Amino acid sequence: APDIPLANVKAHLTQLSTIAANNGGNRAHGRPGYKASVDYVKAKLDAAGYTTTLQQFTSGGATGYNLIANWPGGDPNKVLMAGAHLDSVSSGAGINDNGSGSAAVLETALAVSRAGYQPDKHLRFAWWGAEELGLIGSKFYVNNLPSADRSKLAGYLNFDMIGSPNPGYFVYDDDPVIEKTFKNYFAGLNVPTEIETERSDHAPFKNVGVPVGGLFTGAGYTKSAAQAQKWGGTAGQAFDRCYHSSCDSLSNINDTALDRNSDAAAHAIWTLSS
Ligand SMILES: N[C@@H](Cc1ccccc1)C(=O)O
Ligand SMILES: [Ca+2]
Ligand SMILES: [Zn+2]
Ligand SMILES: [Zn+2]
Repeated sequence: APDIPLANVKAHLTQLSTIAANNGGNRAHGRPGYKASVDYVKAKLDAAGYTTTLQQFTSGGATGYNLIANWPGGDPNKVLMAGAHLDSVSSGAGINDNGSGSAAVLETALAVSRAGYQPDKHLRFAWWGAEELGLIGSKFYVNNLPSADRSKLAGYLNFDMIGSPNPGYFVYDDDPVIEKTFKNYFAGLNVPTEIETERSDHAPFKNVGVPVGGLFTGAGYTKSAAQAQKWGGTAGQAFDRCYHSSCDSLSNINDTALDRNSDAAAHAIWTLSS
């Protein structure tokens, strides 16, 4: 797999930050900053060669959207998916929650085209709407995917909050093959990981039997003395002191965590697709 350029990931975050500022300060469901975020991401994918779909739904009397991007080619009976919710709460720009995951997934999709990659399994990426309303967008996708298509899914990988300022490195403990793939990449960096325990878009896929996995750097919980010894940072302070706040801005990101988790995402996607 290729190394994902950290500066490219940060540049997508800067574009989302400007979008929030030009649309009343947020990127929330039912507000213009969310559809403006969808338009930015979709334009990059269309230019790279992806076949995109805008999936519309209604929640709370307002129109919502999920963006689906399919890379032409691959075995139609074995599909590998990766995703991230693209909405924020209405209090701020939601840069770590969840511009971080949205940006790592987009840059991985652009890296596939730049490398001229032809995976054995068909690749499909997704950016979810209305996750903050209770996983509304991802539930709409699973509820409307015919069972013949559900059986063709080899796995779903989720990235929701991967750039926390006082980070922990958590790996979901779900499907064994997916978990081992993420854990092995971190072992190669000599960075220890812990099981994710501290409610995201992988839930509706997991509940219908699709194998799932993912990465997380922590939210409102407090980092312990032992976690600070293995990862650095500040014991006694939250992993993210700006969770769901107006301060979840461009300054609310730890560059090392964003870089490692973006690189790990690309490693897992290459490994599990060929
Ligand atoms: N899904 C939560 C954050 C979270 C991510 C991953 C695991 C648990 C929680 C949110 O949108 O705030
Ligand atoms: Ca990198
Ligand atoms: Zn989130
Ligand atoms: Zn959230």
